[PDB]
Amino acid sequence: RFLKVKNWETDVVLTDTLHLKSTLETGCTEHICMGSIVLPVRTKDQLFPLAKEFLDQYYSSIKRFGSKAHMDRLEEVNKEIESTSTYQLKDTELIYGAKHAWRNASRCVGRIQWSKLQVFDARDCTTAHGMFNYICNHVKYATNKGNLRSAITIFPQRTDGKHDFRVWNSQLIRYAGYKQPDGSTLGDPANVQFTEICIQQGWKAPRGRFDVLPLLLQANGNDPELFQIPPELVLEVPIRHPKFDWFKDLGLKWYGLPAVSNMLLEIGGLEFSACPFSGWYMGTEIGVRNYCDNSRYNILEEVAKKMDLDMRKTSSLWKDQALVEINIAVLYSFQSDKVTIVDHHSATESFIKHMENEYRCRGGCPADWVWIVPPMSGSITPVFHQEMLNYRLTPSFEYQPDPWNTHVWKG
Amino acid sequence: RFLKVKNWETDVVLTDTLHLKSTLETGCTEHICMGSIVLPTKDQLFPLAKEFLDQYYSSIKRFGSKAHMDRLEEVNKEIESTSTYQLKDTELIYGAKHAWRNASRCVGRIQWSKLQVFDARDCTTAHGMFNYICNHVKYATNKGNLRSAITIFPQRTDGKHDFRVWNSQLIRYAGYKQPDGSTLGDPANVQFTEICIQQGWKAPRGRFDVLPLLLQANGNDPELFQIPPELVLEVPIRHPKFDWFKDLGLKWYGLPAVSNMLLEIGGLEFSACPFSGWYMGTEIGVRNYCDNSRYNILEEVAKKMDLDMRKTSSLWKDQALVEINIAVLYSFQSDKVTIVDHHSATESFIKHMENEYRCRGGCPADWVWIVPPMSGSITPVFHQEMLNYRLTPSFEYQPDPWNTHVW
Ligand code: HEM
Ligand code: HEM
Ligand SMILES: CNCc1cccc(OCc2ccc3ccc(N)nc3c2)c1
Ligand SMILES: CNCc1cccc(OCc2ccc3ccc(N)nc3c2)c1
Ligand SMILES: C[C@H](O)[C@H](O)[C@H]1CNc2nc(N)[nH]c(=O)c2N1
Ligand SMILES: C[C@H](O)[C@H](O)[C@H]1CNc2nc(N)[nH]c(=O)c2N1
Ligand SMILES: [Zn+2]
Repeated sequence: RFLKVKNWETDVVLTDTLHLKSTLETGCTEHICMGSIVLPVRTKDQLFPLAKEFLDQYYSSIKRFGSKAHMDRLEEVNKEIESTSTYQLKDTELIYGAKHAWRNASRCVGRIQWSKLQVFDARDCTTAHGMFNYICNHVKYATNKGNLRSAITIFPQRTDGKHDFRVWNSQLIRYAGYKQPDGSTLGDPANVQFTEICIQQGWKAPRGRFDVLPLLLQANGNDPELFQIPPELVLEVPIRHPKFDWFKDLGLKWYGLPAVSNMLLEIGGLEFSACPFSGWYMGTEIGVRNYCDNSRYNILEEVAKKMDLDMRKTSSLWKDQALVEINIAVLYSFQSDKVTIVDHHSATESFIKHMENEYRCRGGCPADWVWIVPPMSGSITPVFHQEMLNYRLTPSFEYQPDPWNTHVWKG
Repeated sequence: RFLKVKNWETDVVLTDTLHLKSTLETGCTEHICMGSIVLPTKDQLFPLAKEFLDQYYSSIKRFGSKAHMDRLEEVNKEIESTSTYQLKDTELIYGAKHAWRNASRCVGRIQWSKLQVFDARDCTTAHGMFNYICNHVKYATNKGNLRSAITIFPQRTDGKHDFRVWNSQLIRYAGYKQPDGSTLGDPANVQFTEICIQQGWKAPRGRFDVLPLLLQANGNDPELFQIPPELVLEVPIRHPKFDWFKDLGLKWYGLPAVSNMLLEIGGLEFSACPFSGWYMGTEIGVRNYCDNSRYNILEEVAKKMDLDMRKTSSLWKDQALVEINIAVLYSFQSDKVTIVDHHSATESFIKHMENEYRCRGGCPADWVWIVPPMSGSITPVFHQEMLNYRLTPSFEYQPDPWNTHVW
């Protein structure tokens, strides 16, 4: 069964055959669409077919489907599963898996880069200190003095779910958030809960507006431990505006390396609960969401005052105006410091090309319109006018519950 | 089976039971979501009638009453007899208001109950239709103090006697393809502008020519009619800081009056039911003016502002897009023509959502359409989880008449 998507700006029609290889559920039914819903210990019983499907995929990709190497590998995995209840991926399979998980991430606009991913195998890691070391190396390699390089570090896979490796931080580098007695928030409100945990775990908080959070690291199902990323490894960028000289006085900065660390990587049925990965920022992530979301730094007001906009009526579009200047400032600051960033026009334009290439070479490209379209200026980017089809392929990146809600404390 | 939606800005969680009433299909499946896809007999009829009458009589607190049962009996008999049936005025008004109430893509639904319904089911000719439409336009315009309205033409019989308004809106600008390769006026209307000419229209070949009406009564061939200019309220577009803006020669009409949809009530089909409300600023400034496949004026506006259009990263398009949208709102408000900005409208919709969750058990909503085409995440709807599902009465898309007309 074939499915067509239409770009309403170009009338380019594309045909999806890849959605047929999809197994996992969407949340949607014939009677309801959950397209805008944010989020809608395993036995041998289901493991081998999941392993087999992955290995069929891998061996097709390397043009060896049906080969003796293919068959022997299938046999070998089967035996290891029934003997040990799990299996180990080869390095080749791991690398292939991680890249394909990124390729399959329907909410990621940056996927044109998917084949250039540096995979760090951390499956020999055993302790939190070991995790700290690997992560430091990840940060140094990925940052590369501002010339950012996509990377992922993969810690050991889940066994019984009682020995999980987890990075408790949602991103490797994030700023602290502190709730004040007067109800106000100092720093990043998104991080208040996590900041509190760190403080409780013994972190001495400087209590500033931009304190880089410590790493909270869990190895082998043990209680997490605190570590401080060496500051010389944390690249930051002062935010100024090219024409507005007062903008620097807002005292804003951001870190250069977006490195998501709370997701779960699924490959051939194996679960990698600690797999921190990094790319580089699209400007709007910082300039629209991180600064201008009301539940975040929320600086639209102060920026608007300083611009002397008519803030009396919303129909002056003072919010829109201030939002653009902040986003201009973010891009300017990063470019000026030679730190890799991409604007939402460039990234969406690249995504469309990538998407079309994926349709031709792969039979489709699953894409979540709700997340692909940038959070400002939607319809003046070409993704807005692009019909997309959303469905789930493995290998994949999945959400997982926050470890503090599930963890069994050792003491 | 009882579904929750969360607002991630406020943590407010609403619970949806209304979705369980849904009948029609979304296009999505368990394996694939089609949320961003633009277009996904007597025995059929009586359950459809029943369902509607059931909800109508429940709405007036007379569910399971003599009046209810009688009407059910009467309609059942009339279906058995006539192979169709007619709505009571009360049912017609209720049905139309609820079609709007159910329009999951409409951000303006907080106004749903205040719809003026014009029953035009006595209409027999295109001239008649023209008269009715002129009355609608005049009433809804109200000298700039716009009032929502719908005019309902006779329901489908055997699909050979269809009433249709061939225009997609009662008021739209013509589009012409030049030999020069470009396009003058509105590119979206190039084909319809052609069919007007093919049918006998005399285009002024301008840039903002109000298109004539193309009216089809009783399945007959469509006829042309020129809306009295005095009934077409237009707004010259000027910027409250940039005096050069007026030299762009831009204007827009005050009355958005969608005329190409199909109204379904109780299984009955109204192929001709033009309706109108008032504009959200972005509809004109973002989509109509700055869409590449539309007036596409971003380039020229940017130049006039002397922005560094060398690199996308200067965000010059974004800057121009804002000012353009400032100007649209400024012009309408100055001329006292009703308009709403995307902030006010989205805020209103959140309140309406909460009202509906509170008083109806939910509110079908298509995030992809509700979130405005600029400044998305600084409007409250962006952070609002929504559930999309189809309820009846409803407005539906329908094929363009020319692709279908048995001439
Ligand atoms: C290299 C430059 C990259 C750019 C510019 C980019 C861009 C983005 C953006 C803007 C989002 C939406 C984030 C949000 O609004 O919350 C996103 C989501 C996502 N990205 Fe990428 N990305 C890049 C690299 C990567 C890499 C290297 C990976 C993994 C190896 C990845 C995997 C994902 C996943 C799984 C999501 C969905 C997150 C979720 O479900 O909440 N991306 N990306
Ligand atoms: C009174 C003020 C109103 C406002 C501000 C408003 C706003 C909007 C907007 C912005 C859209 C998106 C349209 C687009 O991007 O093309 C829309 C769609 C829609 N509106 Fe409303 N509207 C109003 C009144 C009405 C009325 C009176 C009706 C019917 C009686 C209606 C029915 C619909 C329907 C069916 C759609 C979806 C059409 C489609 O699927 O393309 N609206 N509305
Ligand atoms: C539930 N949504 C919030 C949430 C929770 C957990 C991870 C996450 O990731 C967003 C994300 C993921 C990967 C990215 C890679 C690069 C980049 N510039 N941004 C990126 C942003 C987002
Ligand atoms: C599918 N998009 C094109 C298309 C086809 C058919 C109807 C339609 O109408 C959109 C629409 C409908 C009703 C509206 C009422 C008020 C308003 N300001 N805009 C409105 C916009 C739009
Ligand atoms: C409710 C809604 O689904 C939610 O706010 C989503 C919308 N689209 C998004 N898109 C991106 N890229 N990132 C996000 O966090 C969100 N949030
Ligand atoms: C491809 C995509 O579905 C298309 O551009 C949609 C997206 N959202 C929209 N939203 C509104 N309000 N109006 C539209 O015409 C569209 N078009
Ligand atoms: Zn869906």
